[PDB]
Amino acid sequence: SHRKYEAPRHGHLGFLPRKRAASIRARVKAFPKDDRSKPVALTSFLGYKAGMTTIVRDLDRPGSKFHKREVVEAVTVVDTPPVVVVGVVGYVETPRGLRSLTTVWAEHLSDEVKRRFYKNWYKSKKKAFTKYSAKYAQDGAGIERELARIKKYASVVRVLVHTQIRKTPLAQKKAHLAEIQLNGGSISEKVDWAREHFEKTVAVDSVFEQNEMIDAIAVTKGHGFEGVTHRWGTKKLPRKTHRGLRKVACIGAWHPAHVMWSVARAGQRGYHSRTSINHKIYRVGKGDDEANGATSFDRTKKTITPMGGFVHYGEIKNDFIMVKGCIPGNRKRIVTLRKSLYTNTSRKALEEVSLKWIDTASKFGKGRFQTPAEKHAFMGTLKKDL
Amino acid sequence: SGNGAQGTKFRISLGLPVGAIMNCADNSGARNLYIIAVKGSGSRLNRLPAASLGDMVMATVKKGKPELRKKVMPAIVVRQAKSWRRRDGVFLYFEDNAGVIANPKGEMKGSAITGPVGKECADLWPRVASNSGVVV
Amino acid sequence: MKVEIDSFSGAKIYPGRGTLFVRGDSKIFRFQNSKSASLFKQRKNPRRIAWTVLFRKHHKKGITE
RNA sequence: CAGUCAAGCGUUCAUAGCGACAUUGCUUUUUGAUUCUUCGAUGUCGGCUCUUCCUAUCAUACCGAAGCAGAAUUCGGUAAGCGUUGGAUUGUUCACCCACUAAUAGGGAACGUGAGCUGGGUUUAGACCGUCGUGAGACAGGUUAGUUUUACCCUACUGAUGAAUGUUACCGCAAUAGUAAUUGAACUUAGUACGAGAGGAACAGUUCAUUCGGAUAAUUGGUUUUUGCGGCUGUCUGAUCAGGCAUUGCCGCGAAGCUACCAUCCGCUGGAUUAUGGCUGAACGCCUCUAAGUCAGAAUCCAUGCUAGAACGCGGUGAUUUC
RNA sequence: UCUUAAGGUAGCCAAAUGCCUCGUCAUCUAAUUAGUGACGCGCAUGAAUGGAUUAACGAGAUUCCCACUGUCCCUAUCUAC
RNA sequence: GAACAGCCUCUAGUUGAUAGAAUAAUGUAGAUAAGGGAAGUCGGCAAAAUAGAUCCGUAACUUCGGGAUAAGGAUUGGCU
Repeated sequence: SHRKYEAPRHGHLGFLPRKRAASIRARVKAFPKDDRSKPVALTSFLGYKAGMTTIVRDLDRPGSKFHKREVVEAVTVVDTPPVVVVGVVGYVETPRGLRSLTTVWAEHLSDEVKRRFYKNWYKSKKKAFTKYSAKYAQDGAGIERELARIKKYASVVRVLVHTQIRKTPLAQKKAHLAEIQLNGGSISEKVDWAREHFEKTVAVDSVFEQNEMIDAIAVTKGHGFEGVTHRWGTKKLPRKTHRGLRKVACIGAWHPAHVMWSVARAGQRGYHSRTSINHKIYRVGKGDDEANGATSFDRTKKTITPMGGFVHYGEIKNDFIMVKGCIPGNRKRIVTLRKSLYTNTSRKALEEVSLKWIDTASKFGKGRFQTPAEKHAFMGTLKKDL
Repeated sequence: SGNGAQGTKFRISLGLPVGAIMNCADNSGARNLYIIAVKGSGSRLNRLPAASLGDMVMATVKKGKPELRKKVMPAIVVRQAKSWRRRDGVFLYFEDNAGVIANPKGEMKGSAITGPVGKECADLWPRVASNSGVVV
Repeated sequence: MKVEIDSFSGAKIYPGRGTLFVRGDSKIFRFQNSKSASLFKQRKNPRRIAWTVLFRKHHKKGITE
């Protein structure tokens, strides 16, 4: 018979299987649509989620009942040292999809990227790309021919980049390597851009800009095996329940004589690849200066890094991006920032954002001060201060 | 409530589900208002309709002069006592939950407010603001 | 934005941080955090709580400012 | 539950909406009829929980017809994509009220679902009452108290490894499978269109909000074995200092971690179509949206997106074992 | 008038006893097949097959109110095994 | 401390219960939780709240014996 009272199903059927991601780094599933008129440009960047913080900004929403007033927003700060492009691969369109034709790497490969290629790096001969550089290490030995192959074929061109895990405060020492599509100019222009940018850094201030909606691709925080109540949000069974109440009572009817795929079951929670869209860049800042967290109103010389550093992460002395809201994945995790797949106005994507003040108080407790100078001024002299 | 609701309100954290008794902040002769339903509430199984600050609810007088008792009247919540977050990030709360009797349009039966009134409720209902002394 | 003074501990309250309480007397009390809020609701005197600015002023402590 | 015919009702104006007499069916959500399976047992009502399916569509999308003026409404088409609530009483299915709402539509899945729960009722043994019996006792008559057992096996499902295309590593493709967003209010349009007046709509717009979903912990709130700091009681360590014990002794704060529509962020646009309205245009020298051809067009479908990645589907790339 | 041996008296009642029945009126609630009070042509109450009442008492059976609370909105977190 | 209550200790006795590895889901036992306060449920089932002692005060009804710790309130430490 029918349910006595109707109710929406628990959970989303388009996000299963709720299994662990194939890798810690979440790849961009779909790159933005190619346009040949626009100049060759990276469609993505690789950053490291540093943490979260608070900003104050004047809301400019012409028509809201509370417009032109200060608002407090939560932002995510990601540490984005300039990604080193080395290598470029080509993709020919076939009745079977995009097929990789060839990949051409550069002369010098970084120790971090070779560590990425290795597993037991310390007990190894470090023999990687040696004969590749021997094929290379000339002016026109054999790499220009592969370049010509990618020009004559390979309707899609994807550059290969790796992160600066040494520049970031992580204890990883192993670079993250990914592909970024070039969505400008002809195939010849894409290959020329890739070759000129071979073996060098690309900056996120050049990739993205302020007041832009982007997509964060990341693997969510892992939570291990989980029951139905927190995995899917099902009801808790009453107090007087034999052999357990954190369970789904009925897992199926008599017929079909099988547990159905749509029934909520206990299993792995978290550590899923996710692509969140429409995240507004609130700031693209650099660490080659102080006053990163300083605005035109606060004008107090301070970096983005809170007092005592970002909790569990450290310092952001590199280039960084603060986007609005939350993004998938926890701190110390590699995230992929992709350009938006569509152009929407919505009176929310074109809204120019001018920050007033960025919360730099300690996140390691109920921090009261934003700078050590302010803390010292408030507290006066202490016993430890001579 | 339609014609009487002057504008929209941002999401205020719900703190008064059905069955809650709040103080009566006007001089209509009622002492407490018991919430039986909330206008504009959604439909989810097992979920109680919950009132927030500035919300219009259906209420009954459980303590007060007998003319208001044993019948249903519209009411407006003026104090929540459950912390809610404003746009400027401030989490504020009151000492008690309190509301005022009113007609379906929004006109109060009383002529004065005893105590403070939330800014959201005052902005939603001008007459409540007019009869309110302190608006926070 | 503007900073505030905790109604109990006398500390600058930055936007987003802290909480606000409205008594029946329509008096605004801004608390920097749950510690100050809990002390105030327990009705402890700031002049007798040792780490409060009111205590320091009452005891003439830190007069170098 | 749905058709057909049309005597009539609809202020003259059969079928806008109904429709007598009659008649044709469909339906296995009613109750009968039957006794085919089960009496070396298929756990029996209701509720809770959870998933899916049907359409005979209550609401939402787009339309056609009114005795459609406007505003509500009524009839019907595509249409099950998406929702269909909170309670008083009753064990209740069903009911009947209070309300909210866009709506509070009808059903199936062994009258879905007891090794999922509960046991209120039926449905053993105790007991009371009323009637019936001379009695023992009977009563789909009322009342009260009345053990709800087992999964570690196989499969199904949820996750997790894993041998074997020379090994190993990195970066990928995408067959297939799934898929998701939903509804309302307010301001303007506008006291305008319409209307004798009462009354009184739609917006291409702007701001919010129910409902659902995926994340996240900057902030707020919650949690405390941080037994981190402090306080307190009883006792013990001769006194202090410092501690032990009291299922974590109790109390106040309490970081970190986890977590809450109790907090915050985010949730895409293109094509092809149904109904329907049209173009050209015959059959049928006229007419005709149709016969050929063709335009627009739905919450529909398929893609763009999103999740998994075939462990027997693949590509490119680095290295590939001196005594 | 029929009629029995007498024809239910005092009391009580939709009562643990009333089928119809969720009886009718009032109250309790916003809403009550529940509860209480009242009414009795009472299917089929009733006087030691004891009737009515009753202070105190009850791990007896129902209703309401105050307090209180994770029973619930709507779940979250901690410890030991 | 009112107490062969509970809690700690002296004499005496034992240190016996298969062990090891920071513990996932669901359990068993023990607990907290913002706002609401029975809206849950057949039903306040289970938990919570109350609680000792000294003062103040204590209703209907009653078989005058009770009800009664009715209901409600206030104090409680240490030191001299």
